Amino acid sequence: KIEEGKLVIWINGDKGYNGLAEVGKKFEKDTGIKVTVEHPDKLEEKFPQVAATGDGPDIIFWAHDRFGGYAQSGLLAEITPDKAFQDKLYPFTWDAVRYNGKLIAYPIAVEALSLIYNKDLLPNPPKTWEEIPALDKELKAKGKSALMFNLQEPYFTWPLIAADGGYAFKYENGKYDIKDVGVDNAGAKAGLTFLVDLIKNKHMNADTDYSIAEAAFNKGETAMTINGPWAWSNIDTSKVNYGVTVLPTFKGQPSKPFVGVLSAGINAASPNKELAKEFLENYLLTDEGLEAVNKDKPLGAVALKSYEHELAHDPRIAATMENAQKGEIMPNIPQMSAFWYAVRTAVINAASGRQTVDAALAAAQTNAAA
Amino acid sequence: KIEEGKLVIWINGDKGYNGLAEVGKKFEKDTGIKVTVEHPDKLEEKFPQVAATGDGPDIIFWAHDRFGGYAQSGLLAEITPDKAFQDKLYPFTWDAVRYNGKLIAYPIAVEALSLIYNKDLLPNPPKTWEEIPALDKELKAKGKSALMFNLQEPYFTWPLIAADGGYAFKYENGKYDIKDVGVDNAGAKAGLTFLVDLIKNKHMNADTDYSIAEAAFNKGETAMTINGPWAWSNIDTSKVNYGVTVLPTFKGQPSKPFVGVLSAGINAASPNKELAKEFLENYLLTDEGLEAVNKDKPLGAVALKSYEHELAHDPRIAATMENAQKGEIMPNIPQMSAFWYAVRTAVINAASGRQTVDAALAAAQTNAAA
Amino acid sequence: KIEEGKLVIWINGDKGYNGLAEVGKKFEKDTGIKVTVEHPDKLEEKFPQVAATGDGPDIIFWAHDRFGGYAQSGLLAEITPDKAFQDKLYPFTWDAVRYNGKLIAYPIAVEALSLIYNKDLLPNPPKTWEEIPALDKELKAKGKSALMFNLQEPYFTWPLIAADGGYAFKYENGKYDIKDVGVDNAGAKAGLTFLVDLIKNKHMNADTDYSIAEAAFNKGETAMTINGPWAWSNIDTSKVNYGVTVLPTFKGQPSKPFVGVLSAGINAASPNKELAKEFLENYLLTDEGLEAVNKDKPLGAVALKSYEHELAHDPRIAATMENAQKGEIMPNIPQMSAFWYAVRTAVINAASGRQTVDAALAAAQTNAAA
Ligand SMILES: OC[C@H]1O[C@H](O[C@H]2[C@H](O)[C@@H](O)[C@@H](O)O[C@@H]2CO)[C@H](O)[C@@H](O)[C@@H]1O
Ligand SMILES: OC[C@H]1O[C@H](O[C@H]2[C@H](O)[C@@H](O)[C@@H](O)O[C@@H]2CO)[C@H](O)[C@@H](O)[C@@H]1O
Ligand SMILES: OC[C@H]1O[C@H](O[C@H]2[C@H](O)[C@@H](O)[C@@H](O)O[C@@H]2CO)[C@H](O)[C@@H](O)[C@@H]1O
Ligand SMILES: [Cl-]
Ligand SMILES: [Zn+2]
Ligand SMILES: [Zn+2]
Ligand SMILES: [Zn+2]
Repeated sequence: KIEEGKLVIWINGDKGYNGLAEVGKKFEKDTGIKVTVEHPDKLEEKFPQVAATGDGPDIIFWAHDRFGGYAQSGLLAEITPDKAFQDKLYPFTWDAVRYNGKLIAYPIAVEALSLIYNKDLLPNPPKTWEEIPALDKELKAKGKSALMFNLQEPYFTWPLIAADGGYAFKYENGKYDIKDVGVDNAGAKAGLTFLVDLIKNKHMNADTDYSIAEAAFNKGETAMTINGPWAWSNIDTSKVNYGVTVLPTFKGQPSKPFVGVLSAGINAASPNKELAKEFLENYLLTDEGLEAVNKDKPLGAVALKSYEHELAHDPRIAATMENAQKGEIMPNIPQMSAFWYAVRTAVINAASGRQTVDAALAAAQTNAAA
Repeated sequence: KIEEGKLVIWINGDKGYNGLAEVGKKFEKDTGIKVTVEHPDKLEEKFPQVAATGDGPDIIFWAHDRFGGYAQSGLLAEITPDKAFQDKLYPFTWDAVRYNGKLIAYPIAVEALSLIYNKDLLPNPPKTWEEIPALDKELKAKGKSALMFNLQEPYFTWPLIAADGGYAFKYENGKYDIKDVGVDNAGAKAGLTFLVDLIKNKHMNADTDYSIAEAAFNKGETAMTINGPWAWSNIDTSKVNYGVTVLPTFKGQPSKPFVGVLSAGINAASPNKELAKEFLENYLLTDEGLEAVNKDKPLGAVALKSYEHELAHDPRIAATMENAQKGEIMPNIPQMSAFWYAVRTAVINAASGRQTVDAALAAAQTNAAA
Repeated sequence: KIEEGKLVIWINGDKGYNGLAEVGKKFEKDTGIKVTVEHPDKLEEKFPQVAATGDGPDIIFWAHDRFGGYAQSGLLAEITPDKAFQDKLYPFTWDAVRYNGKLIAYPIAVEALSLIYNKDLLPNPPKTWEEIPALDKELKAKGKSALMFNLQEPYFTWPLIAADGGYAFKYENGKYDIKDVGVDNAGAKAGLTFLVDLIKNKHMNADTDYSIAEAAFNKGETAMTINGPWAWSNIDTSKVNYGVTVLPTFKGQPSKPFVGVLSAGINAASPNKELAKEFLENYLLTDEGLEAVNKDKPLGAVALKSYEHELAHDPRIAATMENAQKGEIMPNIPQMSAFWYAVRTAVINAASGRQTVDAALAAAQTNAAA
C-alpha cells in the first residue's frame, strides 16, 4: 500500500529531480510532511503495473502522452483546481492534460527537441538534412562527426519521419482515428530511409543511445545533436560554445517534432491526494518552485504565466518554441504507448538492417492500430 | 457583418498598435486565430456608426469616457470576468469600465497629461502658467518658443480650464447632474482667457495641432510641451534631453487633467466574444502582453498589478501619477461626447478670435446640457 | 467613534511604518481616501481597551498570537477573501490567522529571531551558548562584550528557554491543553538558569532593553545580538560588517524561537471594512506594497508568493528561515497574553535576583494556567 502522511514522487532521470527534492524539503519545513523524490528506471512502464495493485508513488511525472492511457486504466485521480489556479497557467497546456472531459494531471512545461550545434566547429548550422552527408565528409577528415543523437528512442527520429508527411493518428472532426496510422506513408518511409542511408554511408551509428550522443557533443567529437531543454545543463558544464536552433528541413519541409508537456499526475490509490494537490498548486507551480527545478535541469517553456518573462527572452527557449510550432503536441489517447512501442521496434530494426525500412514501417502501422 | 473565426482590433494611432499586433501573432501561434490590428482615423466617431449596423471591429480600444455612451447605444457586449481575473487588476480601474452596474470593457492603463520640457533649453521648468509669457520672450531672442501643444483637442486645454474651477458635470450624492455644467464659470473663463491671451501676445499659435507641437519639441524648436505617455517613444528617437514633470499651476491652483483609462470593449455584434475574452484576459492582460504594447508606445500606469514593478519606478510614470492625482478620472456617462464636442468648438473659436471666450464658453454650456 | 470615509492604521514602532504610509499615500492617489499610519506605545495592550468601546484604528498590525484573544473579545471583523486572493498567500500563514474556524486577520510576513554578529569582531560566531562566557572574557580584554539583547521582553529569552524542554501549552490531538504549561520543566529551568548565570558572571546586564542592545551592536560595543528582520535597517545605516546566522545551541539542542506572523486585523467597530479590505488585498498584499514596507524595515519571509524571489536568495532571510524551522509558530489562543505576561515577570525577577529561577518559573506556570 501507499504510506499515508507522506509524499512519494517519481520523475525521469534526465529531469531536475534534485531541484524538485529542494521544493519537497521547502514543503516539509512548512507542513512537516516528508517528500521522497525517486527516479526509477523505465518508470512510464513501471507505474501502471504498481498503480493497478494500489501501490506506487503519490505523484507521477511524465509527458502528457502516457497520461490518457493511465486515466483510461483507472490509475489517475481527477485533479480539482479552482478557476483561480487554472488561470495561473496557459489554457493550451490544460487541454493537453484533459482526457474524457476530465483534468488528469498538472501541466508543468512545454518540452521540444531542437538543433543543438557547436558554434566553433560549425558557425552556420545546416538549413537542410540533405546537406548533412557532405558536411560529415568535411568533419570526418578532421576526425569529427557532423551529427549524433539517440537512435534507441523513436521520439528523436520522429521530426525527421514526420517532416515530409509521416504521422501518428489522423486528426479530423475534433478526434483521432485510431485505425488511421501514418507511419507507413511515402513521407514516413522517405524520412526513415534518409536516416538509414546516413548509417549506411558511415555518417551515423545504429548503436548510438542517449548518453553516447551527449558525450560526443559535450566532448566536442560531434558538431551537432538533437535534444530537449533538459540537456542544456551538461552542455554548460562542458564549456562548449553551443547554439540552440530550428531543426533542419527535409524535402523543403520543416522537421515536425512531437511536442510533450511535462505533467504531474496523482495516483488514484493515494491516501494523500489533498497533500499532493497542496504541494503541486502551492509549492511547485510557483515562480520559486519552477526556479528550483529549472536551475537543476531546464524545463523548457513553462505553463506558469508568472514565470514566462524569466525564460521568454532566452534564445534557447525561443528556438525551442519555434520547433514546437513547426512540430505537433502529442495526443494523450491510450493508443500512444502502442504507437511508440511499434515505432521503437521499426526504427531499431531498420537502423540495424535486421528488416527493410518498408517491411519494418509496415509492421509498425499494423501494430500501432487496433 | 463581422467575420467569425477571426479577431479585428481597432486602436488609436498614437498607441502601441504594432506591439499589440505581436500579442495577436503570439495568440495566433497558440490558437490558430488571425488577429488583425487596425488604426482608423476618427475611430471614436467611426465605431458607433458601424457597430449600430452589426459591422465594425471585434474589439475597440479607447479611453473609458466614450464607453458608457456606446453601452447605452447597445453596441458593447457585457464582459464576463471571474473574480480571479478581476482581482488581477486595480478595482478603481474596474469602476471606470462600469456602466449601469455592468462591466462593459477591460481596463488597460491609466493615462494623464504631463508637462514635458527640454532639459538643455530649460533646466528649471516653470512651476506656474503666469510665468510662461516672460519665459517665451527670453526664448524668442534665442529663436525658440517656450511652449507648444495641440490646441485642436480640448483634452490638452482642459487641465488649464479646470484649474481655477471648470468642470464637466457636477458630481453629488453618487451621481452626475447632466443639466449642471461648469464650462461657463469664473474658473473656466479665467483659464481659457489666459490661453487666448498667450495666442494674442504672440506666445502661442491657435493653428498648432498635435504633430506641429510633436515636431517643434522633438526638433528642439520649443522648450516645453503638454502630452501623455504614448508621446515618449518619438522623444526618445529624437535624442532630446527631456524631463516629464507636474503641469504648471494657475492662480496658485493645480492643473486638473481629465484622467483616461485605456479600455478594451467587445462589439455586441461580434460572433467571436469568447475568443475576444480569451485574447484580452490570457494574452494582453499579462506581463508579457503589456510589455509588448508598452515597448512600442508607453501605456502609462497599468491596471495589472503584476506588471507595476516594471514601470512604477520610472520618474516619468511618477509625474504621470502626480498629474493624475491632481486631476480627475473622466465620467463614462453618454453626455461626454456632447461635452467634448461643445468644448472643442468653444476652444477653437475662442483661440481663432471667431468668438469671445465668454460667448463661446456660454454656447458650450448650453450645448453640453440636455 | 471611528471616522467614516478614512483609514487609521496602528503598527509597531520597530516596523516599516513610513513604508506603509507611502502605500497609504498611493491608495489615496487612486481612491481619494486619507490613510493615517500611527505607532502608539504599548499598542497590543492599548487596542483591546479602545476597540471594546467602539473606538481605535480601522486596521491593527501585530503578530498573530494576540489576534485569537481579540477575536474571542469580539474586537475583530471576519475577513472575507475569495479563494483567488487566498491562493496569493501560503496556506500555513492562513492557518495562523484562523481562530474558531474564522479568518480573523491578513498574514503579511513570517518573522523569527536569529543570531546577528559583527564579522570584524567575530569571524566565526559561536555554534553553542556554552562557549559564550569564554568568548566574552576575550572581548572584555578588547574593551567589548560578546552578546547583548533585550532582557525586558520574554520573546528574546524564549528560544533559550524552549531549547532543552520549555513550552507554552501542550499540543496533542489537534488542540492546546490550556492547563498543561511547560515553563516550569527541567528544560525551561536549565535555559533561564544559563541566562541568569551569564548576568551573575558579569557577561550580561539585567537592565538591558531593545535600544540599549541596538545601540551597543550598531556602535560596535558588542560582538553579537539577538533580533528579527526589522532590525537590519539600522545595522545597515551603522555600516557594521554584520552577518545573520542560526542561533547558538544549548545542551546540543537548537534554540527554539517562537515564530510570529505579522498580521493585519480589521476592527469590528470600523465603518470602513470594505475600504480596509481594498487597501489590504489590492495595495499592501502586492509586490509593490511589500517592497515599500520592506525597503523601510525588512519584513522577513513574506506570506505573498509573487514576492518570494525578491527576498528568497538573501542569506539573512535563509538564516531567518533556518531558525524559524528550528522554532515553533506561536498559538493564537486567548491565553497567549496570560503566558507572555507570566514569563515576562519570571524572566525579569530571575535576572534581577528578586526571585530564584525555580521560584519565578513556578509562579509563571501557575499564572499562565487558568
Ligand atoms: O521515445 C518514446 C517516448 O517518447 C517520448 O519520450 C521522451 C519524453 O517525452 C522526453 O521528455 C524525454 O524524457 O525523453 C523521452 C525520449 O527518450 C514520450 O513522451 C514517451 O511517452 C514515449 O514512450
Ligand atoms: O480631446 C477630446 C477627447 O479627450 C480624450 O481623448 C484623448 C485620448 O484619451 C488619449 O488616449 C489620447 O490619444 O488623446 C486623445 C485626445 O485627442 C477623451 O478620451 C475623448 O473621448 C475626447 O473626445
Ligand atoms: O515578548 C513578549 C511578546 O513577544 C512577541 O512580540 C514580538 C512581536 O511579535 C514582534 O513583531 C516584534 O516587534 O517584537 C515583539 C517583542 O516585543 C509576541 O508577538 C507578543 O504578543 C508578546 O507579548
Ligand atoms: Cl504575479
Ligand atoms: Zn518579458
Ligand atoms: Zn517595485
Ligand atoms: Zn527565486
